[PDB]
Amino acid sequence: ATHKPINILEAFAAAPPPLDYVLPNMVAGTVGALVSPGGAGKSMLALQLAAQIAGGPDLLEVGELPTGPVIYLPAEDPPTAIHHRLHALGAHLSAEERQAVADGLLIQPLIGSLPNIMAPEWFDGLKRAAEGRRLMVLDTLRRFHIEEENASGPMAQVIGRMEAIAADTGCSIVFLHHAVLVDNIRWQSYLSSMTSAEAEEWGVDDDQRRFFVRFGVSKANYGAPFADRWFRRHDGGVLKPAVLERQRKS
Amino acid sequence: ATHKPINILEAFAAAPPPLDYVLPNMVAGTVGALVSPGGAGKSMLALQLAAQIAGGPDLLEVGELPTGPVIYLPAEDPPTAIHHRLHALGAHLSAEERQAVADGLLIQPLIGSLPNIMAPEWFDGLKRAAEGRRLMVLDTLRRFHIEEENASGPMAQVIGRMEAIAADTGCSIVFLHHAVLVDNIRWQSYLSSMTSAEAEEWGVDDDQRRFFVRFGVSKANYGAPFADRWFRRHDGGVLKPAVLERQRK
Amino acid sequence: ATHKPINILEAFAAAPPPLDYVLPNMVAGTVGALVSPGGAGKSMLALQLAAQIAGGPDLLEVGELPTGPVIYLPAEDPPTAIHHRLHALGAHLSAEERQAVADGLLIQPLIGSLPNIMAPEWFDGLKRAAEGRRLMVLDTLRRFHIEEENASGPMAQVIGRMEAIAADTGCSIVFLHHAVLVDNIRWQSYLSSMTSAEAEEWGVDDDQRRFFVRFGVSKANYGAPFADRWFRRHDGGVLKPAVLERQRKS
Amino acid sequence: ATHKPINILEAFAAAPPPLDYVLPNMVAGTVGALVSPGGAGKSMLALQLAAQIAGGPDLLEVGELPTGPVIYLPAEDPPTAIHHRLHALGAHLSAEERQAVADGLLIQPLIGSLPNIMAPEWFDGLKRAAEGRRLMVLDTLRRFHIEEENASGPMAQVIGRMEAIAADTGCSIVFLHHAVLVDNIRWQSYLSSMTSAEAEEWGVDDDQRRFFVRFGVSKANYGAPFADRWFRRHDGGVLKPAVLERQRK
Amino acid sequence: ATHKPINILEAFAAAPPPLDYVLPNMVAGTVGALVSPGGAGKSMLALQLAAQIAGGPDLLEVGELPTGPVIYLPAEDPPTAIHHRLHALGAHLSAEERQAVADGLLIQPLIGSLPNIMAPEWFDGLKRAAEGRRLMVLDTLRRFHIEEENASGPMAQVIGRMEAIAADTGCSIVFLHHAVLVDNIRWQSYLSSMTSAEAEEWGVDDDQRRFFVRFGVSKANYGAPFADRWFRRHDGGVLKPAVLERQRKS
Amino acid sequence: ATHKPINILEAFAAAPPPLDYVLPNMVAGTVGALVSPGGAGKSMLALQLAAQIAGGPDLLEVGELPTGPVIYLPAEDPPTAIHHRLHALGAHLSAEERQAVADGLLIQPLIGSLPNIMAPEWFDGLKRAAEGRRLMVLDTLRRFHIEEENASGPMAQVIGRMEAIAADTGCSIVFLHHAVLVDNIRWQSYLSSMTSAEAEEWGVDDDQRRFFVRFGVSKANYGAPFADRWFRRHDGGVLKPAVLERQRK
Repeated sequence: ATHKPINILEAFAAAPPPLDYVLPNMVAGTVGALVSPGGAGKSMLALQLAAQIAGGPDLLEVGELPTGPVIYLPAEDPPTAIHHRLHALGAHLSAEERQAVADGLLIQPLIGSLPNIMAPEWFDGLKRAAEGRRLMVLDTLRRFHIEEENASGPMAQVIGRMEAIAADTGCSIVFLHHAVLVDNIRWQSYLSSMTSAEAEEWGVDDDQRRFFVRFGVSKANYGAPFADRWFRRHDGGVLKPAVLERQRKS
Repeated sequence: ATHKPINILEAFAAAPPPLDYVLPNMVAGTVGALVSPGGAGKSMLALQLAAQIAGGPDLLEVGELPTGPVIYLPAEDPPTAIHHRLHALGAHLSAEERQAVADGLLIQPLIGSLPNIMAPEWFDGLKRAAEGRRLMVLDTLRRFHIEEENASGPMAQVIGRMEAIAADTGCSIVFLHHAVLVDNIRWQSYLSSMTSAEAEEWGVDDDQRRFFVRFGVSKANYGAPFADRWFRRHDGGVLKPAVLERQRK
Repeated sequence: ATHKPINILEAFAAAPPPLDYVLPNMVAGTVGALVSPGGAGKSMLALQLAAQIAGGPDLLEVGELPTGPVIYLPAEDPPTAIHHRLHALGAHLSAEERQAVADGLLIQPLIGSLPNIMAPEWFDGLKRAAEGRRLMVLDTLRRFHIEEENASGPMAQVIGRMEAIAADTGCSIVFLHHAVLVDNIRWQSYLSSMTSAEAEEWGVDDDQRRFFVRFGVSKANYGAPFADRWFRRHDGGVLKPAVLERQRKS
Repeated sequence: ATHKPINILEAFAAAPPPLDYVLPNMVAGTVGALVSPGGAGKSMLALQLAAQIAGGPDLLEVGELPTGPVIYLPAEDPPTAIHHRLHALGAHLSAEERQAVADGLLIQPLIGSLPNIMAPEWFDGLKRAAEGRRLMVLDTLRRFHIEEENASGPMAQVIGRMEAIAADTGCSIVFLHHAVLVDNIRWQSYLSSMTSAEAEEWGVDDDQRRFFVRFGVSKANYGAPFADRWFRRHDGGVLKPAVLERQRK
Repeated sequence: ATHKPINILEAFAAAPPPLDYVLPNMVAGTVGALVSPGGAGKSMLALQLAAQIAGGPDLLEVGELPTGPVIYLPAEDPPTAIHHRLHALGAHLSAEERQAVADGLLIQPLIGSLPNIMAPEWFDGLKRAAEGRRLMVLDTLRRFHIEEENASGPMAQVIGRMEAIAADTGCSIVFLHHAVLVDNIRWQSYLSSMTSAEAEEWGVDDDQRRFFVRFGVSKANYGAPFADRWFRRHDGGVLKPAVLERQRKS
Repeated sequence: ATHKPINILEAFAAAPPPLDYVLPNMVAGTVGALVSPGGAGKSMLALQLAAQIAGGPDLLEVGELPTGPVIYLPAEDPPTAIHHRLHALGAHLSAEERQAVADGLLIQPLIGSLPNIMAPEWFDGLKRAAEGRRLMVLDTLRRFHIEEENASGPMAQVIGRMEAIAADTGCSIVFLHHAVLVDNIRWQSYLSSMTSAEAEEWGVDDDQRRFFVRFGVSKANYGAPFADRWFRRHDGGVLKPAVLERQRK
C-alpha cells in the first residue's frame, strides 16, 4: 500500500537476490489466479497446494515451495465436502505431514456468508485474516464480490483491493475463478479436464479421460518455463502425476 | 451462516460420515440448478423428485433418496395446471404413497405474487419457509428476482441469497431455469427433448420422439458417476424410465 | 396474486378436471403472446378471436372456445380504422352473432393515451378493466410500457404485472408484439405472411402471396398439438381458412 | 387523447365513411416514417408532399391527396439551403400554385434550436403548432430528441409523444429518419438511390444512376396496394416521375 | 438558434441565389467533419484549408474559396509542433500571402486545457471565439467533450451545440475526428494514406506510399461531385497535388 | 495549461528551434503510449529508456536522447521484482553510468497503492511529481484509474488529465498498456514477441524465439522515420540489439 522510493544505487550494488516464488512462477506478495471450468478440480488442487505450503509433501511434484501459514477460504463448498477432501488427502500423508498441515493451514468455510471485498468491514476482515499468513486462497472469487466480472473498472477495484492486502501483509493471494480478470493479473494458472481429442493422443480410453487433468501456468513474468503436467485423479479426487505414453501418430 | 474453522486433525484421523446427497451428486444444504428449454418437462421432473424426497416411491428409478419435508414453489403455472400435474402423478400412487407425499410436500403457488429474493420481506419469507425442510424448489428462478439474468453481479447477489438460506437452514435449494447463472452453481442437471438425430439413434419413430426426454447431471463435484437416463412421458406428462434399444450404423 | 397451499390429497382424489383453454393451448388466467412482423394481421386476427370469445362464430376454424366478456385495447390504430375492420367482419356475421359480439366485446381505443403498466394509476386502471372479463387483448405491448424490451429484468416486471392481473381477476391477458419476452411467457402464437419460397410450394402465384398468412402456436405447455393453419385475407383483411393444395416437388 | 368506446352495432350496421388518408396508405391523425440513407432525397420528397397536401399540384403523380394546412420543420438544413430547395420547386409552379402552397404551408426552420420533444416546453410548443393542421413533418427525428435511437424504451416515449400530439389535434406526423424506430411505426415509406444493379435492370447508364431514386411504402395496414415509383431528380433535386423501360436477361 | 418562418412566396419569387460553400460542398453556417486514422495528415490539411480561407493560396487546388477570419483550435499538438507546420507551410507562401494569413488566422492552442462543450462556460467561450469568424476548426473533437462517441444521444447533444453556435454566429464549424458521428452530420470529408494495394496501382513503389494521401468528400447534400484527389506530402508534411499515372492492368 | 495565441508572422519568418523529442518521434511535453501483450517486455524496455533519458548509456541503440530527470511509477510489480530488473540492468553499467542513472531516475513503487488520476489527491500528487521532470512513466495505465478502458468518454477524461499534467509541467508522460485508448494518443510504440513465422523469417530456431522481441513506433506525427528494431533478451530480461540475418523463400 505505501512505499519508499527504490534506492537505485543499492539495487545495482546489492547481489542478485533470488525471487521468492509463492507458487511456481508466482512472485510472493502479489495476486494470482487459478482458472478453469467448474468441476475441473480447482478446489482439490488448491487444497493440495495450500497443504503443501503449510508444510505437507509435494504430492503434485510441482517442485519444493517455501513454507508458511496458509488460509484457505472456501465459499462454495459446505464443510462436509471439505472434510471428505481432507480425509482423502490424509491417506497420502504420514502422521508428521498431517500434523504439519494441521499446524500450518487454517480453513475457514464461508458458504452462505456473503463476503464482499468492496464493503469496508469485509475488506478489513480479509485483511486481518491475511495477516501472518504466507498464502491466502479465495475459492472462488465470484463469491467475494458483487461486481460485473466482465467490467474492467469494477474488476480493477476488486483486484486492487487484493493487491493492497497482499502488498501490506506480504500474504500472497490466489483466487480461483470458474471459466478481463486475466488482463488485470500477472500470474495465471489453469486446469483442463482431458478432452476426447487429448484422450485419443495420450492413448487413454474415452471412458477413462475423466480421470486426468492438465495443469499449467498460462501467464507469468518471471522464472524457468513451467511444463504442462498431467494429473491422475485418485480417490476423493486427490491429484498426483500421471504416467502417460503419448501418441506419435504413425 | 457462521462456520467454525475446519478441524483438520480430526478430518484426517477418522472417516467422516458419508456425504448426504439430497439429489444424485448434490450435497444437502447447497444450491443446484435444473435446466432445460421451456416445455421440456422441468415442472414434472421437479414435482416427481420433490414427491420422492417427501416420501413417495422412486418412479424415476434414480435410486433411493433420503426423505424429509419438501416445499415446492411454482410461480408460473396456475393452480389449475398444478392440480392436473398432481392428479396425473397421483394415478401412479397407492393410498399409502399419496399419504406419504402429502405429509412431506408443501406446494405454495406463487403465480402473480411476484416474489423478489432481493427484497427483505421475501428474503425473510423464503428463509422461514426453508426452516426445518430438506428441499426447496423454485420454479423458475426467473420469477424470484427482477435482475438481468446475464448480469453476473446481480446474479451473484441472487444466488448468494439462496446460498445463505441453504446454509443457515440446512434446506437445499434447486431452482429451475429456462435455457452465467450456471457457471457459478456447483450442481447442474438438465432435461433435453429427444431430437430427430437421437430418435434415429434409439430406433424411435420421429412422430414419437416428443414422448421422450433425456435427463442428466452435467456438473457436480467429484463423486459416483450418474448415467444419463431416458424417460417416457406418460399421460399428463408423468415421467418413467424409457425402454429403448441402442442402434448402430 | 395470493394463494393457499395446494391441498395435495384432494388433488390426487378429485377427478381429472379438463384444463380450461382461453385460446388453443393457452391456460385461462395467464398471460400469452401473439407475435409477428408489423403488418402481418395481428390486429385482425386478435379482433376475430376477441369477437369469437365474446360469442361470435369460429370463422377461423381454430375450434370452439368458451365464451365470456372480452376487452380489446388497441393503442396503435385510430378509431376509424377499428370501424373499418369491424364493418368488414360484420359482413360475415348474422344479425344474432353481431348482437352477441356487441353485448360481449368492449373496445376501448388508447391511441395517444400513453398507458404505462409500471405507473400505479395505469396498473390499477388496467386491473379494473380486466375485472369481469374473460379476455383482455393489448395491441401491442410496446405501447403499454416504456422499458427496454430486450432487458429481461424490466420485462419480468412488466410481464409480472400482467400475470398479477390475470391471476387475481381470472381475466387471461394476451398481448400482441411486433417482431426475451418469449422466454418470459408460457404461451406463444405467431402469424407469418406467405414468403416467396412458401408461395412456390403451396402453388400460389407470387403476386397472390400477399393474400395468405400462416398461424401457429410456437410455444405452449399443455394440450393436443395445434396444426399450423393457412388463412386467406378477404376484404377489409378478414381471415378465413385457405384451401391450399401443396407442392410435392416431383 | 381520450376515446369513447367503439360502438360496435353501429360499426356493423352501416358502412363507415371512407378512411381518410393523409398520404398513400397512411390514415390521417397517425404517426408515420420516411426512411432513407442521408442524401437520398427525403427533404425534397417531403417538401414536395407537404406542398401537395398544402394545395399544390401533384408533381410526384402519387394521386390526388386531401388538402389542409401543413407545417414543415427542417432542423438540419440552414435557411439558405431551404430557399434553394423551394426556389427549384417554384420553377414547376404557376403563380396560382405558388399562392395555394404559400397559403397552406408553414416552414419553421429549427437548425441550431435543439428542439427536444421530451422537454415539456417543446412538447407543448409542437402540440400548439399541430393544432388545426393536417400534416406535421419532422426533418429529421434525430434532431427532436436526445435519446439513444436503438434504445426501445426511450424511443417508445418519443414516439408516444408524437402519437399523443397526432391523436389530440388530428394532425398527422411524418418524421424522416436517416438509415427499432421502425418496428413500432404503423406506416413506413422509403427512398432508395438507384444502384448499379438497378441501373442495369432499367437500362440506365451507370454515370446516370445518381439522377434516379426509388420510392415506396414498405409498411402499412391493410388497404389499396401502392406501387413502387421511380423518380428523376431535376435541377435543385426536384423529383418527378421517371420514364424508364424494364429490361430482361 | 431562433428563426422566423420562411417567406414562401419570396423564396419562389427571389432569383436562384448561389449556395455559399465554406469548403467544397459544405454549406456555410453548418457543422462538418474531417475524418481519418490518426497520423494521416488531418492537422496539416486543416491548417492549409484554414490558411486558405484566411486569404492564403489554394495550394491544394480544391478550388477557390470565399475568404473570412478563421480560428484554428488545436487541442492535441503542442505549440512547437504548430510552429514547425507553419514554418514549413510558410516556404510555399509569398510575403503578401503570409501577411494575409497572419491577419486572417487565429490559432489558439488548447493542449491540456480540457475544453468541454457540455459545460456552460466552455460553451459560452467557444461561442465567443466563433463570433466574427467564418470558420472554426476543432482539432480533434475528442478533446472537446467527455461523452461516449458511440452513444447517439450524447453525441446529438455535443453536435447540436456546435450547430447552435454555427447557426447563431454564421461561423461554420469543422471538427476533425480520429477513425455514429457520421450519421449525426451532413458534410463529411476524409483522408486515407495510400495502401499497399493502392500503391501497386498508381504505380508508386511500396517504400514511397508514405508520401501520398487520398482526400475526398464522402458525404454532402449539395454541389457538383468532388473528385477524390491524391496529395504528395512535402517537407514538414505540406500537401500538394500529386502527379499520378495510374495502372490499367494489362 | 494556458497558451498564448500562435504568432504566425514570427513562425513563418524564422526557422523555429528544432523539435525537442523525448523519445524517438515523440515531442517533449506530450502523452504517448507503449503497448504490448502482458509479458512482452514493456517494464524492461521502459526502465531502460527511463535510465537512458536519466543519463545512462544507449544500450538499446535507439540514438542519443536529451537527458533530464525521469520518474518511473511501477504499480504492478513488487519492489523485489523491480530490484531484480534493476540489478540485471546494473550489470551492463560502469560505476559512472550507475551514478548518472541514480542521479536522474526516481522510481516510486505503487503496488497496492491504488493511485486514481480521477481523484483530486492523486491528480495533484502526480502533477507535483511531474514538476521539473522530463519523463514520467506509468506502468501500466490500468492501475492509475478505475474506469472502463473501452469507454471512450471516461478514457478521454483520464487521458485529458495526463495531457494537462504534461502541458502544465513540461514533463512528458508515457503510459504502458497491456493489449480506443490508442485512437486518440498521438505517439504509440509497441513491443511484439517474435512469432514462429518471424523466427523462420530471420532464421532463428523456434525453441529460441522467446529470446527475441520487436520494437517499433506505430503512430507518430510527421518526422524522421524510425525503423523497427529487434532486441535480444539477455539475463533478467535486459534488451539489447539483436544480430539477425534476413531470409528468403
